[PDB]
Amino acid sequence: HNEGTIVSVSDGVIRIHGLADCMQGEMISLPGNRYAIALNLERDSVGAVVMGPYADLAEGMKVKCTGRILEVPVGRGLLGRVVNTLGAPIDGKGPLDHDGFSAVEAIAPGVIERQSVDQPVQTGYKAVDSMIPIGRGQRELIIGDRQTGKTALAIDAIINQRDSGIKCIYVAIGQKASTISNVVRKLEEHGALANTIVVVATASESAALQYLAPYAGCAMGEYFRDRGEDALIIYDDLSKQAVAYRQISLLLRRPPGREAFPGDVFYLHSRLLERAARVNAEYVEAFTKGEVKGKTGSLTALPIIETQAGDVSAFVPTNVISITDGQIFLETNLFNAGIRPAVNPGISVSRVGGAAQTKIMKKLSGGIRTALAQYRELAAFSQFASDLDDATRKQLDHGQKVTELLKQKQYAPMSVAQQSLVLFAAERGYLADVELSKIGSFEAALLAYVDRDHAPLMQEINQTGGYNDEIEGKLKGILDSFKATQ
Amino acid sequence: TGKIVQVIGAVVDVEFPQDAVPRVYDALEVQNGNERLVLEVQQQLGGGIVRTIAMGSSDGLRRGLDVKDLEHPIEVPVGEATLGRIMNVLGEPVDMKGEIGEEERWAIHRAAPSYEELSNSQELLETGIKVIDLMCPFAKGGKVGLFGGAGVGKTVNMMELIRNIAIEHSGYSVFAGVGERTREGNDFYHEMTDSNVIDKVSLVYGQMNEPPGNRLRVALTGLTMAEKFRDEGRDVLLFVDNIYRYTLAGTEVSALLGRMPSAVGYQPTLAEEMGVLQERITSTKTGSITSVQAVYVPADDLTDPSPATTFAHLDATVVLSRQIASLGIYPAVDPLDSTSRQLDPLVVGQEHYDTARGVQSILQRYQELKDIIAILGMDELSEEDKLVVARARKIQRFLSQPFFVAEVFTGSPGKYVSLKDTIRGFKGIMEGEYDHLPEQAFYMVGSIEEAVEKAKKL
Amino acid sequence: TGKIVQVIGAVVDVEFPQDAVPRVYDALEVQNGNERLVLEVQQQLGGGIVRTIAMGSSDGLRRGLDVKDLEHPIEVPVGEATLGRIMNVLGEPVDMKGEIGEEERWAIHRAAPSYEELSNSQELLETGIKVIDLMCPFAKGGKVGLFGGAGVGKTVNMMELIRNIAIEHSGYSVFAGVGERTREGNDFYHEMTDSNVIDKVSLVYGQMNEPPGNRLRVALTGLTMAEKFRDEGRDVLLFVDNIYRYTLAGTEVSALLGRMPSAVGYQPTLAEEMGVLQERITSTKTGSITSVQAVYVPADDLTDPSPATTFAHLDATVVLSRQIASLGIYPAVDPLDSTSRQLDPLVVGQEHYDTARGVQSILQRYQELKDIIAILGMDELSEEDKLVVARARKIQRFLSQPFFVAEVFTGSPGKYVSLKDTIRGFKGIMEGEYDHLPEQAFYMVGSIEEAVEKAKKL
Ligand SMILES: Nc1ncnc2c1ncn2[C@@H]1O[C@H](COP(=O)(O)OP(=O)(O)NP(=O)(O)O)[C@@H](O)[C@H]1O
Ligand SMILES: [Mg+2]
Repeated sequence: HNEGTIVSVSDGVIRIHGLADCMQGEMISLPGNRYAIALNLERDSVGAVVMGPYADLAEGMKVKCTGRILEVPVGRGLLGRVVNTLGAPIDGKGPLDHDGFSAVEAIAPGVIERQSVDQPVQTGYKAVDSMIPIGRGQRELIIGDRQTGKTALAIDAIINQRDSGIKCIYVAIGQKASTISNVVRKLEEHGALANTIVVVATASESAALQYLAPYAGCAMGEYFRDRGEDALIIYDDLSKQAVAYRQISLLLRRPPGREAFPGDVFYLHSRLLERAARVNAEYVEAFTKGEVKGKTGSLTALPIIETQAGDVSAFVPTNVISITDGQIFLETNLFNAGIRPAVNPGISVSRVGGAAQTKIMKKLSGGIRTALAQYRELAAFSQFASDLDDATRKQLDHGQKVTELLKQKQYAPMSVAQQSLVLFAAERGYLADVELSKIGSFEAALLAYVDRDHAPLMQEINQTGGYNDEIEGKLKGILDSFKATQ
Repeated sequence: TGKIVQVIGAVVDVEFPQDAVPRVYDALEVQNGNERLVLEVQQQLGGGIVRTIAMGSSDGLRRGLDVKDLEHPIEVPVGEATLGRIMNVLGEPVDMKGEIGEEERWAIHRAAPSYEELSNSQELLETGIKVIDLMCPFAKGGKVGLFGGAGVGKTVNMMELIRNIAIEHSGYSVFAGVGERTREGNDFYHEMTDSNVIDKVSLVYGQMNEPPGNRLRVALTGLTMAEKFRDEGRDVLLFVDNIYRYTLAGTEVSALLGRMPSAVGYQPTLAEEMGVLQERITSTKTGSITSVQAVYVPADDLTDPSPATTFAHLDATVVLSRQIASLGIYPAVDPLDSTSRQLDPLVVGQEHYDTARGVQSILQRYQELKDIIAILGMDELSEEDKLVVARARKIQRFLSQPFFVAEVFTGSPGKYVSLKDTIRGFKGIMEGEYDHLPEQAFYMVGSIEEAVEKAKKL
Repeated sequence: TGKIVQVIGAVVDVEFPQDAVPRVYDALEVQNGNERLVLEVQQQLGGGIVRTIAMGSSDGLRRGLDVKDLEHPIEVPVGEATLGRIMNVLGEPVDMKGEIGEEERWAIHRAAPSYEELSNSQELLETGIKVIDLMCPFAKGGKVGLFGGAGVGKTVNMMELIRNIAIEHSGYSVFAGVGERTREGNDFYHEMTDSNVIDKVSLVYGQMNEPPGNRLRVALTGLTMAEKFRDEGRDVLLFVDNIYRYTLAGTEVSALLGRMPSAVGYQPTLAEEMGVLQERITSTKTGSITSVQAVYVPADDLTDPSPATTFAHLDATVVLSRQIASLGIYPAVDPLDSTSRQLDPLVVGQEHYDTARGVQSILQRYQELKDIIAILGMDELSEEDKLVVARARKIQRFLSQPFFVAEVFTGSPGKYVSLKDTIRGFKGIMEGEYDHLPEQAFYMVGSIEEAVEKAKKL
């Protein structure tokens, strides 16, 4: 029959006797009611991990296995609401809207089922939108030491999707409840929370609660990709997940490997990030049952990895780099020295690259990459009583004021419009001639003003990157005109 | 109502009737020799048996023996009756008996992780210490790492920080002595009774002396006492003698329970053990606990998990420099090296942030010129730079201060300065002003005008 | 024929009573929540039970359902019928055309060709890559290996090799991605379908997204195709992404398969699991196999067992280091730790050899001086050693060159260098001809005549 009784419980692990027609991955239901996931199906007993508190579960407690395995309310009613790792568990309103359910564990779409990523996901930060473009259905790492702006960069990329049609998802894993609370309060303040659902598993919650949260949050975003809609999820701290999984792995007595992590830790992150991808027209049609009848959905995903002392060659960081098709190193010392979008060029990459950017972007952004990784090559000068100036003096003085351009404050996303700044003003010659360093950053802000008035047309170029053969010369004008304001 | 079956070190195993087997974190109590032997259940081991840790010496325990389970998940005395008195893990009066006439008694194993019980403020905890409030401000309901050690007045900084939230703020503070020397514990008790702050701190001890069970749980017993004052409506200070000893104690237990070794031989449960201790100290919308904890970085590797974990929780760091102490500036806090992510942001406010960042430069610029001066002429230093070395020379004498708890040591009253007078005073100094006052002017006194009057007295 | 007894992740064991205890390596199916689920017998455990590995998600398997046993080891098609498109580890058509496929069929488990049946040649093929062609060449019927940590261009390197030699090929190619990103595979298929070159290639994809079973077997289903093509047509290319992903798969399982862990938690059978698969790829008397393959190195540790043991099985071994990438050299080959068994004077002529070892020497002599430079500066070297580092730093960045495939994410258009020019340039720089030119003249260019023209612009 389909019932059982808890024989032993310790450290969140549970050993149920009976449960004949229980199956692998099935979500057993307990008193409370909490659940528990069947990981083992031994000859007699059944190993399961409690999905929540376990401080009160005792022997002889009745266990009644449910029908299906490990799924949780996906749908479209989820956004605007913070959700507990397992599922519906709400904050703070009572109800929630299922479209249905969806397995938290799942196979990533096939190989033949795919469509090369063409579309762009603007982060708002000019430093990343130029040199390291993110595209629809791409995995981009956000790796760096503690307190370098990893989290801040993630939420800004969400805030900038407040009306791009892209649905967002934030997954707090082992994060301080205080921090997660203040992230959502600022998610609504700066507008909008409504476009983004936020799965949360605070630092005090179960280890199983933490390590499953990424998958739960993922399946919720997967609903959109299959549907022909585009989406964006950011797994906060996959480092806090891997450490949570290592806890359960070692409690289950699984043999440790490198850095005491279970050998399958790669598979842990692999099957998760592999979920994020772009699905081609046919797949969306088959899934939608002919309702969507001709559209491509996608789940863009950028995870966060917290390195220790810049040791990028650590086990977990290396695996996540091996998985993702690009990364973004936030340097600890660049960050200290004011360069806040601490992105380190020459080491940060986006392998999808060119395709991931708009037309007006990859045309201009080509010249921005060269100067930045090659202005820090001759960092030796430190801009001094000059030498070889015509060459060394120019390239340095120019480069030093481009890095000051890439510098940004958070919560201030530059659209493809204010890209006029980066595109023109910098690369070719403009700002380099007049503005001094300090005026170098300021002038940009007031330029953005003079176009807000004298460039409602340019509202069309941020509609289509175009950069038509004519538009080249057209923009050249608005810049010279600004040399008559400020 | 139960029989002991196995006894190995502090790990005694007791088996019970299968119908009423003890909950995980509940306490038991054997009677061995004279004293009882409270036990903490740890695992619902199979076969109707239960595995426990001894809140005392397991020595003398005969195999077959009676132990009565109770519903109490090992609860302790909480309330305004505790302060001024010392207690061990079990909430017993360890100080020479006063009998700790309680009023209530809370479990130490509660889950204080709340949601929407936690506020949205991000309010700052005004400490009254100039150095701190400006250079490394506290967050109300935040955690702050206290790096220092001996010879830097680390004790007096605690005592002052203790009386300050006691007088200029409503609440009180709880001290939790986990894992350090017993000799110190005594000296500290007398330093508090002399500085007359003892009356306002509840203190809990679990020295190196006591078994692993005590050290591992002693933090929580002190934590809950503070949690009591929190739901009571107050803001409180939770001192942890050494959080490192807490996590290290968790390793001894995890080892006795036979759990596997994780990275660098730590427990696989240290990621969670930390997240619970910390996540319980926060600012709810009914009160707030704010904690300053002495940190220990093993082999000076802040990459080691014991630090590297505890660090992802801290919201501030107060660094006591021995060289800064040498000179004479006596909140020995090093203005740089002392970090606080509650200042970095907008959140304090722009004016405070820039004044803060402003001192972090004039104070640093002064170092680079400090060896271009020893080796070269101070005169060949440009105008604005030796005026920087003139101003920096002065801010560093200002951000010194006399403490109240120090009046017994010294004789000088000392005082408490707001965040505002501190900003006014420091911003005022560094942006063209008070240049006419002597450097002596700014030793050891409160708001800037206190220093201005110090100039006439000269 | 039998029923489930246990289920632990990918490992499920089945009771089959004596009559038909499945042969050790043999298939068998199971009906789960919906569809067919192939298990592969791994160990004839005592008592009529048998350990297997799910070739699909083991989730949703009941503890008792029946399982049918067939006599076929593994069903994978072989021959020209496969050239068309992508396959599964099970030999199923993963793409959207119901395969016309097999005139025959082979088991994925095979034996290594007989010793005396093994051939070998010395007809060197020419890759476009300057580093590879100079530092480590290979004849057709060779085993090339690309070692590198994460993010060292591991993939893009293989794809550039492919585009360079899959043209001079005029033959049958067999790519077999295993444990890789699916996004790359989709692009490789579409990219190769537009160039219309699919009809001479043959795909098979076991993703890093698929369950463990698929991964450690897909490597076998991959080359068992190239083997068929070999034992008939003579010249085949075999590209494999991450042989490590195959070994790594075998590790996730080794625990559940119930064997003690070897060094660093690896399987005790690492020595053989590698050798079996690796020994399969070889030049037969009947037909040879040219093969490059991306062997991942965990956490950058070249001492890690996977890489350490994998080394012996390679003819040419080019290794990519993160240090060389961190500079800007993006054929990130370490020209020192990278070698070939055929950098032999009698094989590659004396001019190529002397040039290769000359370049190797001065580049190593530089690594020695690197220490004193960092501590005492350049001005401490003799005028001779001074010239050594200068000449070396030219070589160091003449090794670099933009790949065509890499144009996508970098503005730099690709280039292709003759094995003839590669010698002309380096031999040249070493002689001291191109000294006057600055270093940047050599960074990221094709033939030396490009370094010259770049020196003009700057
Ligand atoms: N673009 C930015 N401009 C200005 N300040 C920034 C910017 N990005 C980050 N910061 C500051 O960086 C501090 C912390 O950033 P944060 O997002 O927490 O980094 P994180 O690496 O996620 N740190 P942690 O939570 O410990 O892992 C905040 O105080 C921010 O003010
Ligand atoms: Mg963060």
